[PDB]
Amino acid sequence: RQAQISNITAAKAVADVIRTCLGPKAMLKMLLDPMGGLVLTNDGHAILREIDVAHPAAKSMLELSRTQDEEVGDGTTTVIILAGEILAQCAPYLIEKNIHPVIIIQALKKALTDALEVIKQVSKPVDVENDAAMKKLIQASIGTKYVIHWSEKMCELALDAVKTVRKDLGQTVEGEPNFEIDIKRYVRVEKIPGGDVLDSRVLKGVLLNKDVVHPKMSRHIENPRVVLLDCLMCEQILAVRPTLVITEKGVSDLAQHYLLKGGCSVLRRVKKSDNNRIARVTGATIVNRVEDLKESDVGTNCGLFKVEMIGDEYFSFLDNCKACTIMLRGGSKDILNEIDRNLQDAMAVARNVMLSPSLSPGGGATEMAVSVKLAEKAKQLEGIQQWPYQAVADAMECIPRTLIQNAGGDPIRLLSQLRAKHAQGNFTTGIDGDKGKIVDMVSYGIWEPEVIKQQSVKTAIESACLLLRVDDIVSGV
Amino acid sequence: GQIIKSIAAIRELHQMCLTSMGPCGRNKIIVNHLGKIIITNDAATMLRELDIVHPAVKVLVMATEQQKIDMGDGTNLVMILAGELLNVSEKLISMGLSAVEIIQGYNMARKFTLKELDEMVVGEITDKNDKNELLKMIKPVISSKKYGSEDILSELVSEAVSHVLPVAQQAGEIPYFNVDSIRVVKIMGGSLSNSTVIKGMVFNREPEGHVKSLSEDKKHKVAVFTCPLDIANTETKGTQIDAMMKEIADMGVECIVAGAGVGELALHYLNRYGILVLKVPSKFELRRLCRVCGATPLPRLGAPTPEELGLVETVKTMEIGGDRVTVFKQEQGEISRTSTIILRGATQNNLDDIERAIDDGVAAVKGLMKPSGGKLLPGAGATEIELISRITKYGERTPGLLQLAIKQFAVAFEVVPRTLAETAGLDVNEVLPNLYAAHNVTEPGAVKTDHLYKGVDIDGESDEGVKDIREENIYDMLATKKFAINVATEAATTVLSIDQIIMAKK
Amino acid sequence: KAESLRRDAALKVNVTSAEGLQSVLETNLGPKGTLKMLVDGAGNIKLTKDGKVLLTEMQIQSPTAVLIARAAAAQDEITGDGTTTVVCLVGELLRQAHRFIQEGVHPRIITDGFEIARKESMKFLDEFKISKTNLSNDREFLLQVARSSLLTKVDADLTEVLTPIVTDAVLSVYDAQADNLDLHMVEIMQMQHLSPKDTTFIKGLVLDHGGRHPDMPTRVKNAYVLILNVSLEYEKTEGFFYSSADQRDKLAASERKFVDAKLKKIIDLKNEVCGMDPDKGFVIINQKGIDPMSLDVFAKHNILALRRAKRRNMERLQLVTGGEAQNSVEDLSPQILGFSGLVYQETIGEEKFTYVTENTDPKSCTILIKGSTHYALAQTKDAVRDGLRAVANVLKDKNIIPGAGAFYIALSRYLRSANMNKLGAKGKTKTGIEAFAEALLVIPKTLVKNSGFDPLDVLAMVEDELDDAQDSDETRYVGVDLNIGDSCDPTIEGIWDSYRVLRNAITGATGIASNLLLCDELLRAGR
Repeated sequence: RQAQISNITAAKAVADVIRTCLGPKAMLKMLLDPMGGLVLTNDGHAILREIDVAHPAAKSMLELSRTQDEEVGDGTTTVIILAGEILAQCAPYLIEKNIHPVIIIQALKKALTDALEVIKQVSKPVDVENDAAMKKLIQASIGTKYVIHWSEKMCELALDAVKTVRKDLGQTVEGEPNFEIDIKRYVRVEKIPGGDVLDSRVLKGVLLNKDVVHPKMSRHIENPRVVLLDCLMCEQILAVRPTLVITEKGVSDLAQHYLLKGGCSVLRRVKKSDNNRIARVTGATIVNRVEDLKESDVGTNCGLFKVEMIGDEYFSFLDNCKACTIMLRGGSKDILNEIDRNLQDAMAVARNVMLSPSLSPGGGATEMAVSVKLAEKAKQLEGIQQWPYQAVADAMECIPRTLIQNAGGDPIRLLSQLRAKHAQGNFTTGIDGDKGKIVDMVSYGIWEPEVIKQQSVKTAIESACLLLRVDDIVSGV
Repeated sequence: GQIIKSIAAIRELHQMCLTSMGPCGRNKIIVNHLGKIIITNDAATMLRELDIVHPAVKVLVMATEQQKIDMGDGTNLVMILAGELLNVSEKLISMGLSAVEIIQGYNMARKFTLKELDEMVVGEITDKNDKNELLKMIKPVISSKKYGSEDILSELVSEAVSHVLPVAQQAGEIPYFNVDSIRVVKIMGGSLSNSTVIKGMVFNREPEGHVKSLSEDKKHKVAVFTCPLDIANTETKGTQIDAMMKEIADMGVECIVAGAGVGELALHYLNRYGILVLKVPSKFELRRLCRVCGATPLPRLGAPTPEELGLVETVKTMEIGGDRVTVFKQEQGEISRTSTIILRGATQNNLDDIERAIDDGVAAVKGLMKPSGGKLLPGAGATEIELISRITKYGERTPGLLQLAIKQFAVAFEVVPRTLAETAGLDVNEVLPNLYAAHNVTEPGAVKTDHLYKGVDIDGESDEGVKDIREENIYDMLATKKFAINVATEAATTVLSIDQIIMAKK
Repeated sequence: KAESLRRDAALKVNVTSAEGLQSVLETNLGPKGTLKMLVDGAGNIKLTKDGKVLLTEMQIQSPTAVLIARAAAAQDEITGDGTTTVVCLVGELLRQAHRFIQEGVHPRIITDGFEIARKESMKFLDEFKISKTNLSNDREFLLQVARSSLLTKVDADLTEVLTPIVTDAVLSVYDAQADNLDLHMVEIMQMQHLSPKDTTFIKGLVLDHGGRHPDMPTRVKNAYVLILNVSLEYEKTEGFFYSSADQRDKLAASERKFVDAKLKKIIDLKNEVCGMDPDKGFVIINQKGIDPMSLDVFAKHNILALRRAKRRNMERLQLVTGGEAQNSVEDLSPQILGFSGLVYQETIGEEKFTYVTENTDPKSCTILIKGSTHYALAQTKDAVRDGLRAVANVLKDKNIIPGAGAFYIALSRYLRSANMNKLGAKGKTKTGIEAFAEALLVIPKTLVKNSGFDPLDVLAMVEDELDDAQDSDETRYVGVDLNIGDSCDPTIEGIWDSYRVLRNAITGATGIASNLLLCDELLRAGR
């Protein structure tokens, strides 16, 4: 059992580091590098980034945070704190009660199922087709970002982003994917240098920063025929009824005038990889040499062609009618990158609500509600599992505890008041950050995407089994 | 944290008693600093021999002295309840609940527990002083001392008890049964079936006289003298021996006891004529002879005033286990106020330890006296498990941080049904959850029927769950429980209140 | 592989560190200040009262102090002064907090009051400022500003020296028609062999390499300057065979005659532009070299000739007189030359330096730091680099703040009396209202302590006069008199402060203290 104890002591330390990193009033942590560096960041990811750990159990706490961050853009410290206390509250049950780990693991699985029931009960519905409410929802949900003054479009930019990527299928034949979204890949955002944040806009298709060769050119073709070529030849182009000539390499005056004479535009410096992206949204054939051009060079599925210059660079619009490109505008590439730091975070907020159209009672009301509902289930559950089942209830009280502790209130009395408010009162009673008072989430909204709480509990119990199932730490190469 | 250091200290004596209590308990080897091997289950004997180090232990030890002196049982109930009441307080301390708030909680629970104990009453000993009513209590008292030997010890005690409880009727204001009413002696050799009970006094010293028996008459009169017997010395200085018995016998005396030395001729003549001679080194035992034979010691010499003679039915010299003893006893009359337990047993530790157990059984009967001592509670943690459920109900009824303390208060009463299991060898991961369900039922009624009788199985009858206490007639003394709760609650309150240990000026 | 304090003693560690930075960087405050010695281990001593030097060039042993120092370094890069007041405000904000921390006030409650005070402090700053007119007759106020910044960094005897220098320097750079000023157009030069009181203001630009030839004219009253990039030294076209001493120079002089034809063309300019005409002169400054015989001919026509010019100063020299850099003497025209007044080359036995003054229209000036030792030249260099930015803050921001700590003194009174009567915070957060106002006294208190005057009594005398203003229904700017020992009026005495400096001082001090007070655990990484 001594080896399992050492695994428990690992997570307790990981939690003690992250414990006070939760909240708008969160206490700062001091990262001391051996070279004399000192960072006071409140980013629990950065805290976990530098924490040099000994027990591989702590390494699994880091892999746990990676798993949460990769899937759900939030949940970092919620999972670290939740998962750690789930293990910690089981400690006297392992050591003193002499409960075999298999019994403990089986009990946690049953608590997971029951916990998901409570999470559903406390949920609040929200209509994702009410764009006006989704704007008020996402704008409040992204709370505390750098683009508060630009949050109007920094919110709407993400709403119009997820508007289209929604993986929409619903039927009893194959099932409902539930609007699965891939912000990393399916969405290709094209950040445009120049403009301001509020000038940012959303397009449909692929947008390239490859500029135009001649200032006089056919500006818009509603139904073009696009020739994707890399390299007599200028005449060969026109044989296939083209309207747009795109060249991979640089372009001289001869290609400007000969193709313009026939009403064809000239585009340079477009790599075959951008020519493939053109094929994704239109369908023209990629060709190297002009003497190899064939009748398959077509400009299908091309809704709009636009050649406007923004930011000392002409852009080629490949617009068509799980893919989208946003025409984000920013005074500099660093402003464009600042947009990502705040905008893509909103994309995750919208991904969560688009994943499930349901909200969670915040201020810690979700967790204290679970701690009450599990208690009623525990006394009604027969077996040795009466002991470990209560461990989750005591662990679910840590999250609301840290909200009180970082608020400066009495960490003992305020929790007991929360217990009575959830016992006889409504499940919507939470913790106010600024006042430090017990408040109802009807008054102070803070409604959180439910899937954050669902995945947080799932990944916490999952990792708890990974930490309990280890019987010894053995050396081997 | 002084309270944390105190918790560490109590963990030592908690480990001592946690494995001690119960008929399946484990013995402790105790080495006396004067060179005596003491092997016993009695934690009071343990703590008497255990040197006390941490001052917080002094609280717990003196608490057990309050229990043992004032009540002839409850020794481990104090140590066991106290150990866990302070163990569970570690959770309350670590949750941030202050010492005064924990103290306030246990005091609030003191009221809740005492009121519930009055409702846990199952039966009541109607004070018939009948062997059957005595056995209902003597058996469970002898239990926890020697498991399975109750048959030998119950017949020994319940019959010995009938010797010191005389025929009494309409008597609730007349006290009976002094602790010294039953004497226990040790004869090396034999086994349990070789033990017996004498209806009177037995002198562990071998026969000192040459006379074996008195006459055959009933109520042989007897004399005790205080002054040394010799040729009559005048009232002052002096710088007849046998004539004493010529004076004594006038009233009907066959037996002559001398509380002092013996003169020349009487040493021969007192025994020559068939009269028993006695000199007792124990002077309190001379006061016992005042109670057994009824003999009033004569303060003067050679002048047995009629009022200074008693009436004793039969005095003979008897052979016990091959080692001779002298018996001054009563026989169906002038009923003896003392009865002697004859323990024959070859192992001096088991022989002495059997006495230690019977000593406690004698003490239990002292608590079977009239002071509201007939109340019975359901044994084998049926009291403890039912208290757990009723305490948690008071938690639901109690607002405030006191709810946290009450919750941990109930957890503490699990140490008793747990100890009954850990010593008995049934899986605590199975017995304890079965106890919970056995006592926690939805009764179609306000009176739990057959669900307050659920017990803890210490027997080898393999069964999933637990047994019914009425099978063996296992009942606990209410007064023992009620007094123990008061002692442990206040004792733990004391330890929970120690904020700093300061050395006095030296 | 982890170390941290589960007890809050990490606050005791952070406070201990701040007390050190206080005791180190406090004693430098005020014209009654003391001087710190930085020893670099190579034998060089930097004698400084400047905070930026003591912040950026100190060996910091405390890991907590690393933050306070590096954070304070951001003060100078925003406002250009005020680094000492940051350090002192931070330490006292942390020390007054330790008092409230031991009372059980959670760091959040203390921090929130620090932020609430920041919002209130912006109100006072805007109400307390004095709007300055843009009259160029502000010489009196501009002189007074220079004294405020100089009396801090120098010994008060170099103040009378540096006061007219910095004042007249910035009067030159400040553009009229509400155009801005450019401190990069004000040159700062290092010269040895003179005393510190000899630091001088030059209307124009001084060159390092002077004339090296006995016939170089000493000065030109009315000078026309040529910037010449043509190689006038030994060059050859991109066979030389002599058999005796007679034939050597005939060949080389013929190859240098390609230069001498330009030497002829240069004196053809001299004859074209006042060869013999009076009250006119010709100054040559060549990027390339000048042949020793080319200097002789330049003497023949009384030409002040310079050679081997530094490129960056030569680019300035086009801006100095407004002339053009000449890439070929064959293109040498009479109008290319730039006009200046007194041009003279002062002889320093190490190197003669060229003074090019009274220039056409440079809008640029040079302050020549004079002084013999390295520790003296450094102290003066800081005084000039600091004072030029102090007078810039006044000309850029027309708002001036009554100095001598009137900001830090009166802000105490307003935050003590009003905030709770405003109901502007909360009952429990009043610990921050008091903490901030009590810490605002670290500046007027330290100013007094360093003077030797009674810390408590001087603060009392200040409050007495401030009370008179309440009944007098008038604005009385009351400050600390660091000379007599009593109170004074900054507007009568002439002690001024910057709006932008005090704005960023309170803003930054709140941020530094807030970050430190919220610290929970000190973690070790990479170990």
